[PDB]
Amino acid sequence: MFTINAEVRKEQGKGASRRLRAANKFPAIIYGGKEAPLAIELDHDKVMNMQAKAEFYSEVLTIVVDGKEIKVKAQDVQRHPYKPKLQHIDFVRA
Amino acid sequence: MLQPKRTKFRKMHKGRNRGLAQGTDVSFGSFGLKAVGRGRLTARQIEAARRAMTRAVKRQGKIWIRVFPDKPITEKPLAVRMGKGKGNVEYWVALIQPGKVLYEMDGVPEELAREAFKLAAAKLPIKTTFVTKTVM
Amino acid sequence: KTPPAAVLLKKAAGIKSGSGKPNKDKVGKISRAQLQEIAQTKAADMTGADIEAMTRSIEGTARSMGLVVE
Amino acid sequence: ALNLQDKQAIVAEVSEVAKGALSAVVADSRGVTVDKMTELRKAGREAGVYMRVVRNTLLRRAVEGTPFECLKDAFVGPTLIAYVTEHPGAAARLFKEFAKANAKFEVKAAAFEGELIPASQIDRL
Amino acid sequence: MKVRASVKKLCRNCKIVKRDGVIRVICSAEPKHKQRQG
RNA sequence: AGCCAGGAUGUUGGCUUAGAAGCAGCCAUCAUUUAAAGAAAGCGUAAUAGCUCACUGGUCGAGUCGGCCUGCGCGGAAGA
Ligand SMILES: [Mg+2]
Ligand SMILES: [Mg+2]
Ligand SMILES: [Mg+2]
Ligand SMILES: [Mg+2]
Ligand SMILES: [Zn+2]
Repeated sequence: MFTINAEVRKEQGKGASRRLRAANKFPAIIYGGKEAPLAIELDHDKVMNMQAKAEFYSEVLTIVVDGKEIKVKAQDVQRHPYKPKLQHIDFVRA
Repeated sequence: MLQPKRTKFRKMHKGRNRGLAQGTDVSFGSFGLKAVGRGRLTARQIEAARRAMTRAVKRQGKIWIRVFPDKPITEKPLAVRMGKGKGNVEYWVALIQPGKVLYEMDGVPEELAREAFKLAAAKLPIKTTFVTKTVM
Repeated sequence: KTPPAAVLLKKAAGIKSGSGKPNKDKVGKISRAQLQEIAQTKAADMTGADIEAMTRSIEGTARSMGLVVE
Repeated sequence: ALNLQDKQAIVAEVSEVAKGALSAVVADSRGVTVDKMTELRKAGREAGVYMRVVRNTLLRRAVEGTPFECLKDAFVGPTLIAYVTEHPGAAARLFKEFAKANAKFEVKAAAFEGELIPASQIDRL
Repeated sequence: MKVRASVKKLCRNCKIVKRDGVIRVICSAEPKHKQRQG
């Protein structure tokens, strides 16, 4: 059972995202279900260590946003081309 | 020595090599040798690298080459002025962008593959790194 | 001392020489009774506290030269 | 190397044999071939004697469980312990004839009655 | 004394040590094995 | 990390060889007594012997091991 803490994004787009990644966080998004897609950011190193284990991709995780829990599955992950980093992540509401 | 069996055209424009790679991932084997730098692999270089890592694994496991030298490169010979038409085709290259996976390998332990890819990397003009297959 | 485990396993399996490629080429067979007699002579020569221990060291000397237990 | 659990199991074993044994002789095991030790384990299985070579830090954890707390000072130097579970003594007679015949090691200090018996006076036992 | 740009450990006996702005390899066993970066 | 000590039986494992006894090579790499000791990591012998390692008991008494991502450096670097 993996736990991920996240804040919603006050901004969006290219600039926002590159600043985000240079601050050592990275964008992600949660969609699926009845609700509206929720844009979030994550702490890079936490997620980077968590996704090293197979379970991460096969299992239901919990994302804590504003104290509220959402159960998700990892759908699609974009990785930086030559570096050991993550560009971005899709979580579908489980 | 790799080279297109036939082509629609004999000579080519120099072009530019920009952007990132497609196929930054290991689609076949367990391990792969990915290019972090930027540049050209001549056919010869791909051959030599392949040979090195074939020697190192003693013809066990399986090896793929995910790059191919499809672009022709021309040279004017010695003692020739400029102009009077484009030079003749000397050799072929592959254009390599950061992130491209050059070789892939499996049916061997991790260590041996690291060693092998090191040996092969020695024969290539661009900076490289070792990578592994990931779920998703 | 008592004659080597190898010699007793060579006269037990009815052979002369053991295998050139042990565990690949199987050069003969010895029943557990032969293992126990040979490991009783070798018991007079072994470090074992039990029959099973010495019969196991003679089992090892039986596998190293390529002779099966049957 | 050993897992912590392995060492917990071993401390529980040396403590369990320490609770059922009348006399315990602590003796240096050093400078001895394992054939002389196979012979002392045979002569030790003969007399009902329980022989072991363990870590000394582990030996103070099996000793701390009463009434062996005197032997903590005989655990300086490599330690081979003899527990006689059935009958008392007879490890104290064998360890001296072993130390004399071999002329190896030490045989430092014993324990009986809840007390420590020094190297020279184990001739009592 | 092999003078070259790449210096390595050829065994367990070999020891790499930096003297006076120079990387050196000293072997207690095999003086053949003695290297200097440069 | 150093230092003290052990590093054992089958057995000189089988094949080969004039010899191959952990230590030319080929094959197996089992089991025993064990705190621990590879059918042996290197030296050594005509083959042994012998030196030493893997491993462990002791002493000592508090931090240590090797990767990840990076910043700045060192060598690589010789001409009138
Ligand atoms: Mg811009
Ligand atoms: Mg263009
Ligand atoms: Mg000087
Ligand atoms: Mg130490
Ligand atoms: Zn050396």
